[PDB]
Amino acid sequence: ESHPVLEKLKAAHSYNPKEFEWNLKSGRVFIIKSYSEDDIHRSIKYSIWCSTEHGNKRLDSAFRCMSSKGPVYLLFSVNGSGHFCGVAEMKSPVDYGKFDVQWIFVKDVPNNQLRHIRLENNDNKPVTNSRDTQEVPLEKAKQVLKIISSYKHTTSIFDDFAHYEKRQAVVEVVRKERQSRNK
Repeated sequence: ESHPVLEKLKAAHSYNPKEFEWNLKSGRVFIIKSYSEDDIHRSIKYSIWCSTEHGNKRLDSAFRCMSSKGPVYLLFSVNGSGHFCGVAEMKSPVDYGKFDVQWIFVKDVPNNQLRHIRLENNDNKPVTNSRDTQEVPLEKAKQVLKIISSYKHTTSIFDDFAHYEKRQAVVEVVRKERQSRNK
């Protein structure tokens, strides 16, 4: 049994494209650390993301600087998870906060596949030990994207899609009822 929201998304978008250009001619690449799976699920279904105030300012500045001269890619991981869960392209500046994204890869890549890549601009720490909106230098970003694109993943957040749908629905009714008790 597959969920109609997920079937619509898969039919409208070409997730995990088998031809993806990891050897970028230009572009900038950033880490996104999400607070929960629920935020990832919402972002995939609505093509939207929101960082902190400072994170939003950093990403806004990077997107405007790129001036349509190359892509801004975002590599997503939930705090404490032990894997990356996907890759989206930033598609608009920040609107005050939120900005448009286009999800491209939706797949789990364990950290042990990526920890050998270290970021010279962050004390040579592994890319898997990054904070939200940490920037990845272009050549290391190429190696990360090559690994993510190629990885033969066994699972992804889509495998729990119906679960996240039901969670969202129940949260809404609970909040509405709570407001109802407060008027």
